[PDB]
Amino acid sequence: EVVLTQSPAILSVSPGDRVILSCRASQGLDSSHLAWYRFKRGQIPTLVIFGTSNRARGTPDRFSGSGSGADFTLTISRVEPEDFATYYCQRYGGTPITFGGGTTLDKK
Amino acid sequence: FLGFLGAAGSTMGAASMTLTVQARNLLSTVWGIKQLQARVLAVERYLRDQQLLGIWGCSGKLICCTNVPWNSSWSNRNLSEIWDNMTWLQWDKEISNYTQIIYGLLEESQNQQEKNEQDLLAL
Amino acid sequence: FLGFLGAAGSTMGAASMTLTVQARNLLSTVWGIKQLQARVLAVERYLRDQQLLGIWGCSGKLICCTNVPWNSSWSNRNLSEIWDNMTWLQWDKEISNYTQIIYGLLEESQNQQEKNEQDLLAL
Amino acid sequence: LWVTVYYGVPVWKDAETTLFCASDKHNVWATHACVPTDQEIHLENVTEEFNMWKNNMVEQMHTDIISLWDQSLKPCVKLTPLCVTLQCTNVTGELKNCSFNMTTELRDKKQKVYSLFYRLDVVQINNKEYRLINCNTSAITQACPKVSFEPIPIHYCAPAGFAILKCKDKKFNGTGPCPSVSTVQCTHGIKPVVSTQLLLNGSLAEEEVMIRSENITNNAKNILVQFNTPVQINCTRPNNNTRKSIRIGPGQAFYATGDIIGDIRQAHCNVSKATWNETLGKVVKQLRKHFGNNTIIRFANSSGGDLEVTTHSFNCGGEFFYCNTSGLFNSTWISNDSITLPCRIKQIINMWQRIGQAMYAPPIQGVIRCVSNITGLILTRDGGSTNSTTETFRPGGGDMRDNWRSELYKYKVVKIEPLGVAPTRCKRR
Amino acid sequence: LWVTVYYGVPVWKDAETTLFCASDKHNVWATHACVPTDQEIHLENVTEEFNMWKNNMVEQMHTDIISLWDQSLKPCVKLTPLCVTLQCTNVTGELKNCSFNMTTELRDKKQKVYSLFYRLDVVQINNKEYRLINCNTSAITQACPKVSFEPIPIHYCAPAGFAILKCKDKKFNGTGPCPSVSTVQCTHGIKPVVSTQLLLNGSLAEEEVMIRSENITNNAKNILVQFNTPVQINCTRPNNNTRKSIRIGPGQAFYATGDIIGDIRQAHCNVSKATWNETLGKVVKQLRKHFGNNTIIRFANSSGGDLEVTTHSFNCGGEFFYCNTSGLFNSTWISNDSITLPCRIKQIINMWQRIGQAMYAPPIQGVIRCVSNITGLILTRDGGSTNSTTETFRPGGGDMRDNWRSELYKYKVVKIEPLGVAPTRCKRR
Amino acid sequence: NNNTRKSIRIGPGQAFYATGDIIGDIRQAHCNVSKATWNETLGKVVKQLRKHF
Amino acid sequence: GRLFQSGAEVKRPGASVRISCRADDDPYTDDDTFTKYWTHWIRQAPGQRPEWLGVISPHFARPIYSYKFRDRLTLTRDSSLTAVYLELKGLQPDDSGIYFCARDPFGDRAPHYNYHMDVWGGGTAVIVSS
Ligand SMILES: *[C@@H]1O[C@H](CO)[C@@H](O[C@@H]2O[C@H](CO)[C@@H](O[C@@H]3O[C@H](CO[C@H]4O[C@H](CO)[C@@H](O)[C@H](O[C@H]5O[C@H](CO)[C@@H](O)[C@H](O)[C@@H]5O)[C@@H]4O)[C@@H](O)[C@H](O[C@H]4O[C@H](CO)[C@@H](O)[C@H](O)[C@@H]4O)[C@@H]3O)[C@H](O)[C@H]2NC(C)=O)[C@H](O)[C@H]1NC(C)=O
Ligand SMILES: *[C@@H]1O[C@H](CO)[C@@H](O[C@@H]2O[C@H](CO)[C@@H](O[C@@H]3O[C@H](CO[C@H]4O[C@H](CO)[C@@H](O)[C@H](O)[C@@H]4O)[C@@H](O)[C@H](O[C@H]4O[C@H](CO)[C@@H](O)[C@H](O)[C@@H]4O)[C@@H]3O)[C@H](O)[C@H]2NC(C)=O)[C@H](O)[C@H]1NC(C)=O
Ligand SMILES: *[C@@H]1O[C@H](CO)[C@@H](O[C@@H]2O[C@H](CO)[C@@H](O[C@@H]3O[C@H](CO[C@H]4O[C@H](CO)[C@@H](O)[C@H](O)[C@@H]4O)[C@@H](O)[C@H](O[C@H]4O[C@H](CO)[C@@H](O)[C@H](O)[C@@H]4O)[C@@H]3O)[C@H](O)[C@H]2NC(C)=O)[C@H](O)[C@H]1NC(C)=O
Ligand SMILES: *[C@@H]1O[C@H](CO)[C@@H](O[C@@H]2O[C@H](CO)[C@@H](O[C@@H]3O[C@H](CO[C@H]4O[C@H](CO)[C@@H](O)[C@H](O)[C@@H]4O)[C@@H](O)[C@H](O[C@H]4O[C@H](CO)[C@@H](O)[C@H](O)[C@@H]4O)[C@@H]3O)[C@H](O)[C@H]2NC(C)=O)[C@H](O)[C@H]1NC(C)=O
Ligand SMILES: *[C@@H]1O[C@H](CO)[C@@H](O[C@@H]2O[C@H](CO)[C@@H](O[C@@H]3O[C@H](CO[C@H]4O[C@H](CO)[C@@H](O)[C@H](O)[C@@H]4O)[C@@H](O)[C@H](O[C@H]4O[C@H](CO)[C@@H](O)[C@H](O)[C@@H]4O)[C@@H]3O)[C@H](O)[C@H]2NC(C)=O)[C@H](O)[C@H]1NC(C)=O
Ligand SMILES: *[C@@H]1O[C@H](CO)[C@@H](O[C@@H]2O[C@H](CO)[C@@H](O)[C@H](O)[C@H]2NC(C)=O)[C@H](O)[C@H]1NC(C)=O
Ligand SMILES: *[C@@H]1O[C@H](CO)[C@@H](O[C@@H]2O[C@H](CO)[C@@H](O)[C@H](O)[C@H]2NC(C)=O)[C@H](O)[C@H]1NC(C)=O
Ligand SMILES: *[C@@H]1O[C@H](CO)[C@@H](O[C@@H]2O[C@H](CO)[C@@H](O)[C@H](O)[C@H]2NC(C)=O)[C@H](O)[C@H]1NC(C)=O
Ligand SMILES: *[C@@H]1O[C@H](CO)[C@@H](O[C@@H]2O[C@H](CO)[C@@H](O)[C@H](O)[C@H]2NC(C)=O)[C@H](O)[C@H]1NC(C)=O
Ligand SMILES: *[C@@H]1O[C@H](CO)[C@@H](O[C@@H]2O[C@H](CO)[C@@H](O)[C@H](O)[C@H]2NC(C)=O)[C@H](O)[C@H]1NC(C)=O
Ligand SMILES: *[C@@H]1O[C@H](CO)[C@@H](O[C@@H]2O[C@H](CO)[C@@H](O)[C@H](O)[C@H]2NC(C)=O)[C@H](O)[C@H]1NC(C)=O
Ligand SMILES: *[C@@H]1O[C@H](CO)[C@@H](O[C@@H]2O[C@H](CO)[C@@H](O)[C@H](O)[C@H]2NC(C)=O)[C@H](O)[C@H]1NC(C)=O
Ligand SMILES: *[C@@H]1O[C@H](CO)[C@@H](O[C@@H]2O[C@H](CO)[C@@H](O)[C@H](O)[C@H]2NC(C)=O)[C@H](O)[C@H]1NC(C)=O
Ligand SMILES: *[C@@H]1O[C@H](CO)[C@@H](O[C@@H]2O[C@H](CO)[C@@H](O)[C@H](O)[C@H]2NC(C)=O)[C@H](O)[C@H]1NC(C)=O
Ligand SMILES: *[C@@H]1O[C@H](CO)[C@@H](O[C@@H]2O[C@H](CO)[C@@H](O)[C@H](O)[C@H]2NC(C)=O)[C@H](O)[C@H]1NC(C)=O
Ligand SMILES: *[C@@H]1O[C@H](CO)[C@@H](O)[C@H](O)[C@H]1NC(C)=O
Ligand SMILES: *[C@@H]1O[C@H](CO)[C@@H](O)[C@H](O)[C@H]1NC(C)=O
Ligand SMILES: *[C@@H]1O[C@H](CO)[C@@H](O)[C@H](O)[C@H]1NC(C)=O
Repeated sequence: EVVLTQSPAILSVSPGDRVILSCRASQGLDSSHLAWYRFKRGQIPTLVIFGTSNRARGTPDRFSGSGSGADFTLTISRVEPEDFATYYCQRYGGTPITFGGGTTLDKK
Repeated sequence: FLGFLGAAGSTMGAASMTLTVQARNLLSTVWGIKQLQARVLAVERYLRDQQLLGIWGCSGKLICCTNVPWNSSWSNRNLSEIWDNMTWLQWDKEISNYTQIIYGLLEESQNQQEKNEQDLLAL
Repeated sequence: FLGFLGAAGSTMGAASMTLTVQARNLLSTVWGIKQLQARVLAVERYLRDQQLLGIWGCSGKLICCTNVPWNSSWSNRNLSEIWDNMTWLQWDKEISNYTQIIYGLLEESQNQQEKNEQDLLAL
Repeated sequence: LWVTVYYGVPVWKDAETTLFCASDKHNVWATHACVPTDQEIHLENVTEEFNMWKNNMVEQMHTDIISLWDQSLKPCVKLTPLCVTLQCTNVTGELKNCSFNMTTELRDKKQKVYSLFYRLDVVQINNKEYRLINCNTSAITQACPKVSFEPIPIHYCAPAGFAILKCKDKKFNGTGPCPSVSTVQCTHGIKPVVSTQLLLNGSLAEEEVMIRSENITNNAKNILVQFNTPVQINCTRPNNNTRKSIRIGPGQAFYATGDIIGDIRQAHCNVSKATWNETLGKVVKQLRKHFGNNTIIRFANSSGGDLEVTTHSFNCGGEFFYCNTSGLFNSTWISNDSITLPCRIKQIINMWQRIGQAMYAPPIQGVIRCVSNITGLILTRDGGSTNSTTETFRPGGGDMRDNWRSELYKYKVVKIEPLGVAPTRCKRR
Repeated sequence: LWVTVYYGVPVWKDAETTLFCASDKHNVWATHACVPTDQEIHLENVTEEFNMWKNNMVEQMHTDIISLWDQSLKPCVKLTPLCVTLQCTNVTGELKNCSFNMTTELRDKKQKVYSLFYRLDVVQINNKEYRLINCNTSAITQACPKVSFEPIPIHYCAPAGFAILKCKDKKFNGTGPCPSVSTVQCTHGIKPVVSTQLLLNGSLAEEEVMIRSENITNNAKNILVQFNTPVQINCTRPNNNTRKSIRIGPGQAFYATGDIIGDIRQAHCNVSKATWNETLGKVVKQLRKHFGNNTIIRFANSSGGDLEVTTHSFNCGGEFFYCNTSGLFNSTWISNDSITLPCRIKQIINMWQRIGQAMYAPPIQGVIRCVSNITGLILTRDGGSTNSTTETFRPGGGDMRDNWRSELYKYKVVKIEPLGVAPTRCKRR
Repeated sequence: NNNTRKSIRIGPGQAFYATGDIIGDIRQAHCNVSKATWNETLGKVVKQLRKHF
Repeated sequence: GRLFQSGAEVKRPGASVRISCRADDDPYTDDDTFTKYWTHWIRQAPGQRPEWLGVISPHFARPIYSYKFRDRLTLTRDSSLTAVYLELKGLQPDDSGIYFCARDPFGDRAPHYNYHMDVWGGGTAVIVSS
């Protein structure tokens, strides 16, 4: 079973800084199989990044993703006030689909 | 000037001086696609003949002397009675069943001359 | 005779003697237009290759020696291990990212030979 | 002696290809979509084999006329609500005054309307109760009243790499070698005139009456007769028709016959009696060259079939005429006045014999007259007892390929074979 | 060293192109409009990368089957008058005898007719009142009763400048390098057999049972099983059916079911019990190579879905069969007699899941019998709890791209790249 | 107007889209243009128009 | 675009809940989502990460269940092919949470074969209490 671990559960930043969010897998992901999702209370969830590095349709250029093997990162270049949400990684390639625990961003 | 196919009843030697006249005429809703894919027919029928001339070393030529020798197993008529008695239609009906092996011989000979010229250009 | 693409596993020197076999095979309702515009695509893919050969001064030829010198920044292997060890598919994978600059070099070299033989024929 | 390659030799083979149209208010034959016309090169010493009975241009012309006919009927009014019960009286037998209920543009409202129908278009259900003739088997479409049925001359042009050879032998029987060949890129203007038993508005033979069969000894083969001088025929529908528009749906108009203004009279055709007799004598003289001089030649009327082939069937002014030609073929030949042929009119036409399709020809307002040239015949010979000295010929037809074969008999499509190989004393250096 | 231009080198790259059809009474797949067929050249020393899961030929074949299906169904009778209230009794609950009022060819006349409908094709409205099943959401078109559903082998040929590489490795799992390659002009005859849970009338594996998945560790991926020997399956619709024609409009005939003559019986399929058990042992032996020797292999029935995928669904004879395969997949495998599977029949079919379209299959006169070959399976593995020594496999399917993936797995389209450059000691003089 | 759309099944597979209720006030549809901006643009048009007339 | 779920539910322990998901709130729509895409069902209890329940196929509505929900979950598509349904039986207080439907090509679309829950819908709050 693949377990995804997101390393800091809370992360604090100021609007306009560069932020790294990390996902660590228990084994060897395919990298077409890792996505990122923005969850905030009272809002629709949104696909941020699929396929480890591809932006979604309504996703700005401040987000990008990288990684390989079991190490995956979602980096925000300039934090905006609407980017203060929980971010989840999830893994395809076998059922059950598993999510990654979540890194919440709060402002300084 | 006789016009398009005007030398069809002329002798082969007399018809061989009108080859541009036939050559330039080979390229140019219910009535819509009838007009359409006739044009694709004419284009690919032109390009297959041009490809045949290209692989024999005869591209850009109307008359093209080759290196393949004339086998008498094809026709044993002498040169005077071919170019001054026969027409091209009679000649085609004569040698219609040797055409594919003549074509294969031309395609052999040109590729041999190509790599021979390539080898002596390395000197 | 190996047939169409039969020398694809052969060496480049052995596959260079079968170029006519690949060359002559390049030209020739739900099912209706599927049959139709495939023909237009085949004609266009043939004609842009023939235009490239005419631009480099290689029209009507299957092997065409040129004047562009082989840059060693493209591949530094010697001739015995290119023409007797590699296949054409391996060679195409090796020099795939240097191809457009070789094409531009051939395009400029032939235009300079055109202007030089034009200037030389005025004397 | 080495092989030398020539490109552009005058060599052809027989071929089949798609020909396109050229042509020098819209029409059924969409000649506005054809290309403009433009060229005739005589070919000395060429003898070419023709066969007018296996000519692929005739088959392509047939397929084209049928496709143009059903292309010009797609956007027009489907007469599905006209398949109702009619209550019909006589107008005075041949014309019925029929009253019916009809849809309107409002889906909840009906309309009591009437129309004059011909008797050939209605069948009674058992004033009396009727319905239209093809309502159980066919979807009927009304012909679009702005679209003309008048034959426009079309030209058939060959694509590049193909040529049209043309026989110029003026005594050509349509099969065998022709020794006077020309080359054209397209044919003369051929009017697609749809008729049976009589060829109308065609080309005349040059010197004598031409008799053409695929095999004159096979009596199942039709005999095409080409006249050298025309016999003019004058036809009329003398009733002054009134057209009436009925709104049968949103944007949909049915065209009815309203009143007849003046007298009720019969449609008919007139042929000059002496001219027809002189033409029949010329036909009999050209017919004795295949059956013997001492043969009695008889002309009788049609052997049977549908009404299109038991009558002389044609179209003039937009109305469809079915004329009794018994007064034209009633004679025996041993070695000012007119013939008046009565015609019936139909409005529900199934011209190409499509199962489940019929056309309603809308009524033409006014009086119709048409003056035409009989330029030929389609005959059929009766099978005899082989010990008989009489040959009976009856008016035939029904296959429209014989109509278009009588204009395309001299033409041929060939494929140009430009690449030749020969021996010379050349050698490539 | 100077550069040297070669034209006609044997070089290809991967490509997508439109393939055309060839094929060696009309059909749904219009093979009469295809090209006549004609070939295979072995390519020594060539190792080619294949992927049957990302094959564009499978996607083109899917699009072609769907487009041929809905092109075969445009000119046929729209059953929009059959959306009426039915008064239905039982025939003896699997069959209903339903009476209704129907339009005639006369717009003002009605008709009281009846038909036998299956229970799967009617829904009641609250004898009782029913209607057809897809009548609120769909336009239903009656399939055209002279058009045959029988799968005809089609061949997929590449145009000029493209080639089809064929893997000849007899133990090829459909992904990766294949070292035994040929070049063909077109594929073998591929019959488009629409089926779920069981591959019918296909091609067998050469040596052993083949197990092919895109990733056998991803249980969301289907498992294609190719048998080496076929298991024949005998299906029947034993009722002697009478077809009745109802004229519902001008030129429009609805085809009803009239009487059953003789006994009312159930449609069913028969498999040899011993042959099926032998094939399941061979499948278990090939399936233990991916999951362990001490793994318990369980076969259970379908997990859910529409009726097409919870049953073995197929067409033969013109009727559409939905067979319970609980008798086939009911077994646990540790380290004369027949299986009889009951089938239901539907007549209102929605094969490609088009929103708002449905097809009425007209009834087949007489008794239907059918002998097929089970040549393969589509399976799904249950998601395990990762502490489990049991893998459960269930009959999958429903995606027809897996039906045609099982015949196109060995094939590949490439684009010929004939222009090469290479260093030589030549120089242009 | 806050418009309500209503679907009517008028045939097999066929839906007509009706207007249902208005929710709130009935008001007129309208367009607004800035008065000074429009007047300034009309002055520019008049000045380019006096060169021809 | 978006996905339209049914309303929030309050249930007793041991009961069943039934949630709908539509791509168009028009009842007579012809949207053809659910014949092109896979639909995932994903719950989030308060204080937990999202948990995947199952996915339903576009192909003939074939469901893939999670193994821990297989005995009491049913995933259905409407016979009009324009809505999908979740049915969770035998409810317990740890079944309370926000339930989402999400739309996915799921490695099946012919050019690129990507994987992304790209359109999510709403979320039905489900409370299980007594
Ligand atoms: C069926 O499904 C299974 C399950 O997904 C597939 O198995 C996985 O396949 C993917 C294919 O992409 C594998 O990823 C590749 O892994 C190799 C090997 O990784 C090792 O070598 C690396 C050196 O290059 C090394 O860095 C790796 O270390 C990392 O990963 C381990 C976990 O394995 C982690 O613990 C470490 O801390 C590191 O994070 C590792 O030791 C690797 O070489 C590949 O990298 C290439 O590709 C990436 C992206 O394409 C690119 O960025 C790189 O530069 C390089 O070019 C790639 O990551 C994965 O390991 C497999 N996992 C398992 C569990 O098997 C299987 O392939 C599927 N089969 C089929 C037929 O589809
Ligand atoms: C096919 O069948 C249809 C029937 O469906 C025939 O149509 C009918 O034809 C008759 C005769 O032509 C028509 O009757 C005439 O109506 C005229 C107008 O009526 C006035 O009065 C009525 C009330 O009575 C008003 O509603 C109306 O608006 C008018 O103001 C009359 O004037 C006619 O009278 C005739 O006789 C007197 C002598 O008594 C003369 O002085 C008159 O001038 C006139 O000649 C007559 O009654 C009837 O209207 C038609 N019906 C329909 C529905 O159209 C077709 O004629 C028939 N066609 C053929 C070819 O047979
Ligand atoms: C064999 O060939 C002959 C000769 O070409 C054909 O005979 C002609 O047939 C057509 C159609 O039948 C006739 O044309 C029609 O004439 C009507 C009356 O024409 C006279 O009056 C007009 C003024 O009203 C004059 O201009 C004309 O010269 C005549 O003196 C017209 O009423 C018709 O109008 C139709 O066409 C117009 C065109 O715009 C439309 O707007 C109208 O709505 C309407 O549809 C039409 O013009 C022509 O008169 C005939 N010629 C002769 C000499 O009789 C035969 O038809 C043909 N035979 C066969 C079997 O094809
Ligand atoms: C689905 O549902 C339909 C109903 O809509 C059933 O159709 C009916 O079936 C019954 C029974 O089979 C039919 O009734 C039979 O009619 C025969 C003919 O009737 C004669 O007399 C009438 C006037 O009464 C005339 O109009 C007619 O022209 C005939 O001259 C009778 O002969 C039958 O009598 C039977 O019983 C006697 C014994 O008393 C025997 O001696 C006879 O030989 C015969 O067996 C009987 O009454 C009825 O006509 C059908 N209706 C219609 C509309 O078709 C379908 O059968 C049903 N299908 C299924 C599969 O369930
Ligand atoms: C897997 O593959 C098998 C074998 O290819 C298929 O089985 C065949 O299925 C077809 C149905 O499409 C069967 O053909 C039908 O047979 C009926 C009876 O045939 C017998 O009797 C006739 C004379 O009456 C003999 O000539 C014949 O050899 C048989 O002995 C016919 O009544 C059917 O007629 C239909 O087609 C004709 C064609 O002209 C039409 O005119 C008719 O109107 C009617 O539509 C038809 O011929 C065939 O018998 C089956 N073979 C076997 C061995 O069972 C499977 O269908 C296939 N499986 C799948 C899922 O595709
Ligand atoms: C058709 O054939 C005649 C007969 O051969 C040709 O007439 C000859 O023409 C050549 C000209 O090259 C003369 O040298 C001959 O003396 C002519 N012979 C006779 C008997 O007249 C005629 O030229 C041919 N026509 C065409 C167009 O080729
Ligand atoms: C496939 O590869 C083998 C191995 O190189 C080829 O066999 C060689 O063929 C050449 C002929 O040109 C001989 O000179 C060598 O001695 C052969 N080597 C061996 C080890 O047999 C073979 O010809 C290749 N096949 C094709 C079709 O190219
Ligand atoms: C309408 O016309 C028809 C056709 O002439 C008439 O039908 C004929 O009437 C005569 C009168 O005795 C009968 O002998 C014939 O048998 C009828 N013909 C047919 C085919 O049945 C009809 O009578 C006329 N109607 C009226 C009211 O006069
Ligand atoms: C047109 O419809 C009317 C109905 O408005 C028909 O008139 C009825 O005819 C029947 C006989 O079939 C009578 O019993 C009724 O009394 C008539 N009136 C009504 C109001 O129903 C009429 O027959 C239809 N056809 C024509 C040609 O008018
Ligand atoms: C057919 O109609 C034409 C008229 O179009 C008639 O020809 C006219 O006949 C009169 C008297 O013979 C001549 O004075 C005219 O000069 C002729 N021509 C024209 C244009 O009017 C012809 O008589 C008719 N034929 C028949 C058999 O009725
Ligand atoms: C067909 O020909 C016969 C015979 O010539 C015609 O019958 C003659 O008609 C006239 C005029 O009515 C009579 O005076 C004769 O007594 C009839 N018999 C004979 C033997 O001459 C008949 O009228 C012709 N039919 C047509 C339609 O022209
Ligand atoms: C027609 O067949 C149906 C199906 O068997 C019958 O419906 C069932 O009738 C039994 C009788 O007690 C009921 O218990 C079931 O609840 C019914 N099934 C359904 C789904 O409601 C029906 O009764 C039959 N009609 C007649 C007249 O026998
Ligand atoms: C399926 O049907 C076939 C017939 O098509 C059956 O095969 C026959 O079986 C009998 C007895 O075993 C043999 O004598 C015949 O030679 C077989 N072939 C034919 C063509 O008749 C087969 O038994 C059936 N299978 C099942 C499971 O019922
Ligand atoms: C599926 O398998 C089970 C177990 O093998 C079958 O249940 C048995 O059926 C037989 C026949 O009626 C009984 O004698 C046994 O008591 C049943 N139970 C067991 C535990 O063996 C079941 O019939 C099979 N289902 C199908 C459709 O084949
Ligand atoms: C048209 O609407 C725009 C808004 O789209 C209005 O522009 C705003 O005007 C206010 C007050 O002048 C400013 O504070 C905003 O910054 C403007 N922009 C936006 C994007 O809100 C404009 O006033 C309207 N024009 C008219 C004529 O009504
Ligand atoms: C060519 O052959 C013909 C036929 O035998 C003969 O008449 C003629 O003289 C020959 N010509 C020569 C130059 O030998
Ligand atoms: C040409 O060869 C073919 C071989 O099939 C033969 O039928 C034909 O008669 C030959 N023609 C001549 C003119 O010898
Ligand atoms: C060719 O150049 C490209 C540059 O985009 C590079 O990615 C690739 O690795 C190169 N290939 C080789 C064989 O060096």
